[PDB]
Amino acid sequence: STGSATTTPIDSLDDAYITPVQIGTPAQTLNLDFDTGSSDLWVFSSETTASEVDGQTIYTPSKSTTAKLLSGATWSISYGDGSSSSGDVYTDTVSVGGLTVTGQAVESAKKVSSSFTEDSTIDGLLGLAFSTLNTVSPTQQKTFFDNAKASLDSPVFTADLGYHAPGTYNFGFIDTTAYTGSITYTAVSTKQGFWEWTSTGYAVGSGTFKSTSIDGIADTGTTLLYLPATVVSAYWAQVSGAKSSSSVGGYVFPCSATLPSFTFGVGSARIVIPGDYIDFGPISTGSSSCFGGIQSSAGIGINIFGDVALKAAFVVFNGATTPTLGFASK
Ligand SMILES: O=C(CCC1CCCC1)N1CCNCC1
Ligand SMILES: O=C(CCC1CCCC1)N1CCNCC1
Repeated sequence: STGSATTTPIDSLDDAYITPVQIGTPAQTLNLDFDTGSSDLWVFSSETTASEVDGQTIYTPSKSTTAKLLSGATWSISYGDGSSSSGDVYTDTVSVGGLTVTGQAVESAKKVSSSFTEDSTIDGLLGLAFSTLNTVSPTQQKTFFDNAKASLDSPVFTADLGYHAPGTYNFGFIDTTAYTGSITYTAVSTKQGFWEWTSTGYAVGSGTFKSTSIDGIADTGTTLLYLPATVVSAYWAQVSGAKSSSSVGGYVFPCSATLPSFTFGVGSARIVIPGDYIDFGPISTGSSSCFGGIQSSAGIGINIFGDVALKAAFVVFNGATTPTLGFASK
């Protein structure tokens, strides 16, 4: 089997992307944030505290003839931006882009933190990291990809995110028309539960490539690119007036600037992030100070190849017995 679904940015600056997911019988379609950096499929629901729902579409398990309460199971997840969500668990039929999994754990939120209530366009998350990170207790549950894997034509999914435009998540096949050149594959460590890999270095604009190992995660659920402070300083030094602001929590730059590109290495291959992908717009409405898309990871503990980086590539998440990642230009 295979599946293919379009993923759409929530706003004009790609602050997050959403993909329609069918849950239950008859289907209830929710728009979920596909997150290769976590491993829970959780949704706003009829069980979510009413004051914490503000425009999201909810899953109502009582209206699904295939829903079954997973007795005694609870979940709780805290994310690195200070947000959180928790609740109970159903199993139900879940389909993405024509690919169907029966008995998928659907984690129904009883509580969500403000950043989730405030994101009216995101009805939940669909985790695509390794199932060892799934938070369901006392019986850990498998991700949608883990459940689908054996049925897929090939045990892979691909992320093809667009810059200020829709893109595609495919399951079970590699669309050879969706990229240019060749896909370069690189080793993955699953030891921390992530699609963790080591970039071979970077370049700023037309500058020379610096060969240096940068360990980080491929995280569709992260919007920006988080790299070591040395690398980030070298990038922003090429933008007149750019500075790290203590009030903003990171690098800002004059909105009048033209940003240089940023290149990262995948083995001997190179992925070029155009400068415009690094512009996240005014810090507040009407400001001439703009949010940078490359930020320091120093306070995170790991580097994060988020959407800023991934949207410059066609990315293969190869879930074979020994997982690997593939990157191609497009
Ligand atoms: O990219 C982030 C926060 C990333 C943080 C960096 C380190 C910890 C997490 N998003 C996506 C958009 N919704 C809010 C959360
Ligand atoms: O903060 C995290 C980790 C989430 C934890 C790991 C699994 C359980 C919770 N991020 C940033 C946002 N994208 C996903 C990765």
